Amino acid sequence: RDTKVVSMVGRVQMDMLQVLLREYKLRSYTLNAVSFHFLGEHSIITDLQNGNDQTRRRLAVYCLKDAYLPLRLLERLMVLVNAVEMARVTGVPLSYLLSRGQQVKVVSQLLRQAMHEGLLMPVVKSEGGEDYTGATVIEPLKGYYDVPIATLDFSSLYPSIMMAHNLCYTTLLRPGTAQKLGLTEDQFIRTPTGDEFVKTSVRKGLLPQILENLLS
Amino acid sequence: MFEARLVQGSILKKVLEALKDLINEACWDISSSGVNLQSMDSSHVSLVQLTLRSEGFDTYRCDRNLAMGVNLTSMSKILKCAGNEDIITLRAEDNADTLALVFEAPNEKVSDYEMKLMDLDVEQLGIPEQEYSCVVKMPSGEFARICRDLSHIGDAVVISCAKDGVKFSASGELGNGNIKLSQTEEEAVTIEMNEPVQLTFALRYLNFFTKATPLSSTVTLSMSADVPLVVEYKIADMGHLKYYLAPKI
Amino acid sequence: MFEARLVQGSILKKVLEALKDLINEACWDISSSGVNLQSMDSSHVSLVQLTLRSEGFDTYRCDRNLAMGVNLTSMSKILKCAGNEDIITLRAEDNADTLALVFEAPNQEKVSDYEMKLMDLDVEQLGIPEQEYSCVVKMPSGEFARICRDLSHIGDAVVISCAKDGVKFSASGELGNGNIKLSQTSEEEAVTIEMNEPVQLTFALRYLNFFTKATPLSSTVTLSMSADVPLVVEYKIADMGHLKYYLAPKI
Amino acid sequence: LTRAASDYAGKQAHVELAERMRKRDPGSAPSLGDRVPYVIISAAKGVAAYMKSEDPLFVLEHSLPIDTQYYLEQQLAKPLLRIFEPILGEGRAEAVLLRGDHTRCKTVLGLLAFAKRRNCCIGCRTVLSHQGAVCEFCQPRESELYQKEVSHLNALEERFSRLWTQCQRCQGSLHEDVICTSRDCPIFYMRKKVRKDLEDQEQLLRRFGPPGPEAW
Amino acid sequence: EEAELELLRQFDLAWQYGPCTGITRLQRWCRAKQMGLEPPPEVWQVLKTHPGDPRFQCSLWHLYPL
DNA sequence: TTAAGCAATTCGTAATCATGGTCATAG
DNA sequence: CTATGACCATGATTACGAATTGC
Ligand SMILES: Cc1cn([C@H]2C[C@H](O)[C@@H](COP(=O)(O)OP(=O)(O)OP(=O)(O)O)O2)c(=O)[nH]c1=O
Ligand code: SF4
Ligand SMILES: [Zn+2]
Repeated sequence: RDTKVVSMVGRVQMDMLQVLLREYKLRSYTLNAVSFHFLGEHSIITDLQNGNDQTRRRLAVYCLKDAYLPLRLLERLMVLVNAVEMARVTGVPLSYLLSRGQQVKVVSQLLRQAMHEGLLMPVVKSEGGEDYTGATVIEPLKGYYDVPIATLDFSSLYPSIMMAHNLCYTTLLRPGTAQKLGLTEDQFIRTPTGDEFVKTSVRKGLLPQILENLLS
Repeated sequence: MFEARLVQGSILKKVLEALKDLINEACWDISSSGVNLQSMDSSHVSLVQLTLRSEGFDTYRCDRNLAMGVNLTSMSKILKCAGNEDIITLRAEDNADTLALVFEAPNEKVSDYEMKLMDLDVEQLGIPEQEYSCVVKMPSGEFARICRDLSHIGDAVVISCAKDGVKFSASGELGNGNIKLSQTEEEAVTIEMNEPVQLTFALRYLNFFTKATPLSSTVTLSMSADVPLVVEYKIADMGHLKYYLAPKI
Repeated sequence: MFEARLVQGSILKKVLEALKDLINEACWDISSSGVNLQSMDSSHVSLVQLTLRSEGFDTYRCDRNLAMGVNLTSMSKILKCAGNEDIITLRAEDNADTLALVFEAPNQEKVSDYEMKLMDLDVEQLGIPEQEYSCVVKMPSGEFARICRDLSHIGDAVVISCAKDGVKFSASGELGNGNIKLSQTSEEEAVTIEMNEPVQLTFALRYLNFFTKATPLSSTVTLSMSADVPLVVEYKIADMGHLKYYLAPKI
Repeated sequence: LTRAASDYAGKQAHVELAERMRKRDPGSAPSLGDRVPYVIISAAKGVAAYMKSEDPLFVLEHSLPIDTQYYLEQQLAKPLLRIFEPILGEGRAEAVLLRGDHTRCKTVLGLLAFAKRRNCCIGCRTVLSHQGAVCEFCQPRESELYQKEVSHLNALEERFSRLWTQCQRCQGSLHEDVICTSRDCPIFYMRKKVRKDLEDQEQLLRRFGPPGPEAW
Repeated sequence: EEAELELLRQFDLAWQYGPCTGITRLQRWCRAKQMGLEPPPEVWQVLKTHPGDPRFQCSLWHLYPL
């Protein structure tokens, strides 16, 4: 998306169109369409203005109803309360949640967790690696069923994988630095792709703690 | 009940090969005055009007005004299972949607087919009668060759009717050319003129219109100011066949 | 100002019907000797020499040694719009780069007047050698086309053996070997194999199918060959002049 | 309408509608990132469904027909053949394509201006000279043919009134005109076609005489 | 002209003569005269010195699919 | 200087192959 | 005038590339 910006120092801007276009996936993004979806509702105007003063009064009542609808949408959809809570949980300012993506927030939380043990971040940049293999899907038994099927699933799958096997930048073991120490049992583990990762009796990672705060 | 009998099935086969390319569906208005039809083409450009008068059928019988819905492709496939000398009778009920055709050889062999009709929701249009001011009566073979020969050059053609004769011109990327024709039985080109005419028409429609050439020897072309050009054929003591096409602006 | 007439005008339809499948263009050399055309082929194997004398025409006005170029197949598509009894007339201005064709009718009632534009030409031009042709054969054109087409369904290239008693048209193919023998017959249907010394040569039968496109173009076809030289097939354009197709031989 | 080069790489329908401006307004047109709405009209260019697309307001004001065969075989048919097959066999494909077949045989629709207003019999559809509604063979059954179609006029009258007074309650006022051409409201252009249905069905019943005098 | 086209556009939006966007201009002029609200005798005197022109004898929005 | 990820079902659009139909030429 | 052959196109089917949604 390509937008213009206008400079105002001290004051904050919240166009509700950009908030809708970022959070919601709808069919039309007109004010009439979202006011029906959430609440329930040029050349004529030039002759309502070149006429009399009750026509201009009708034009003003129309304009005031237009200027009133986004306030009702802002307070009804719990926009601003969620923006304040997002800025308090992540630690980024209130203008960054309308301009940026999801990188500045995870950079911010990782730096705020990095000052408490004394580490510095490096700069690696590469163009470019390859893809890796994603997720499995099981082959169906296609059709129509009329005997009950029960669904069992895991909740918060990938953050709990990253939590409970002690995976982090700061505990990734390089292939050589295990050698020539031979202590495998309860000092490190091995993954199906092939890496070795140190047990939690030596280090605690930084991404487990950020994830645990977000999960709570 | 409807039942007709006609001795020259060749006339029926020529009229059904006039129309099987331009039209896919039609409605036959069976009356006590004959068998009459109007239709527009599939492209919504041109009009056909066909009249087979009641007398020329050599055994006619119609009780009540009918309206039959015919797929012209299946009928054109049926009427080529009949040789050029047979005698054709048509048999229809007034309660049914299925037509019977019986072909009688002039020697031991008789054939009979049944064809399912369809109900259609078409609207019937017509024409008003005015006096077209340029009246050409010309041989049909020359008109067929003139249209087919100008067709390879470009797609439009301008008709230019002047005093002694008419002149057809056509252009294209490989050049241009005209053909004259002058006032001088059926190999003549009779030309009546009150006001001169010059107009432009596209060639694909004209090469559709010249598909019914074995129906007669001569063809009649009628023109006037800003009206659809009329192409007219006559069928001997049976009726006529007219195509209608609008000029380009 | 070039302005020429031809009453028995079907010959022009007949030559350009046998011209357009070979080559895409032609170098029309209009001299006071008449209408001429030397032109190579497109595959660098063959050549066409058309000569049309003035005494084979009816009515003539040539004021310029015109040297123009014709795209052949569009001209043939225009020539497909006139009958064979119809009179062919050509008109040309030495400043206006177009051809004005006038098709008169024998009953004069249908008049045609077509115009084809010009395109520039810088065509190559080589001279034929004049020599002794060790075998010159006069043959019916229809029988010749029939024979080479009868050989076309065996193989692709033909071997010829030209000698005193008979002439030997042999070929191989995917079904095996075959050959037909001919002899002299003891005015149009008469044949003659005039021979000094017997030879054997290789030629392309597909170019014989290309050369027999001028089957209705003469009384008799002439086949002139010698050792390792272009075969010249001759169609004598009756009372007019002649068309000669050269085929450079094979190795 | 996404980034313009991927839509340069291959011809689409919405890109063709957007990049084709209007004569009325070369200053309001879709930009990058928004949604383009269109409908498909009927024509004879079967190689390209990107040559038959049009703006909904333009086909509203200019009244172009709709390609019912496009919508029948390309939009509807294949999702239905996904859903309805697994409960039955392939006689179910034939069952819905036969339920089409009993119902496919009912269709409704330069030179087009020169109509002679050819009248037609209401009973058996035979074009004939004169303005009377009934045919001479189908004259006895005329009370039943008047009975039939006045229950259609009666149901069009009931639909006019429910719609044109709903605009008065959505507008606010009962004493002034309605001006709302809201393209996202079903109310607009459903209130436009019933005027013409009623215009047509009222004139078909004046084929029959009047049920009495009016100048007494 | 060009001054007669603003008088009619001013007669068409005065609320004391009626809610008129479905009917003609002279019908609304005679409707107000019957009830005698106060039609002025100048919006009549331009609907008489003209023939059936669609830009005098029609309401302002007689286009416009409303 | 600035940007979470991948798996896809699915249908459309384009290209290729097959099949017939029409026209022209030859006997 | 009729039959056969060739060309040409047209239609249908299959395979690939692209908006949106499921994770
Ligand atoms: C929706 C989504 C899922 N995933 C991955 C991570 C998740 O661990 C895995 C499961 O998908 P989800 O079931 O959608 O999410 P979840 O299991 O983490 O949380 P919950 O059960 O409470 O709804 O899919 C992503 O990586 N990005 C995403 O946007
Ligand atoms: S057209 Fe629809 S949106 Fe507009 S006023 Fe009527 S009901 Fe409301
Ligand atoms: Zn009737």
